[PDB]
Amino acid sequence: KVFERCELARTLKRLGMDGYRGISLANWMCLAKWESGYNTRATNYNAGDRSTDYGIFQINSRYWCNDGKTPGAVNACHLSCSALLDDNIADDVACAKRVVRDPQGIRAWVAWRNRCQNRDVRQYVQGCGV
Repeated sequence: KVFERCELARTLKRLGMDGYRGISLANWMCLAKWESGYNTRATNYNAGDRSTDYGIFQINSRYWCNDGKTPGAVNACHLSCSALLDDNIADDVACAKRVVRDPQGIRAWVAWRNRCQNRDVRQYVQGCGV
């Protein structure tokens, strides 16, 4: 599914993302926009290291979910990577929450540093009623 901006905003709020490990909702919105364009079925193969990023938050198979074909991988979220390609993001959110629990936090995603860090991210949630 491709979420509309305000629709995702309200969904992440309800799921408890606003201020999770000090991350504002506008930040999570900035991340999903640059990672998948708010698309839950997005997948990106990294030819470079043989891993794949899955879902709205583009969660990598090397550390967070199991896809079986990623060499030397771990499955920190305890999920089949397949679980992150459904229209529901309850699983994506529980895993993203796990990712940010490591020291790196949201910096774990380079796009966040390139596209969201130290920027006015309010645009992502303006007028959504969150």
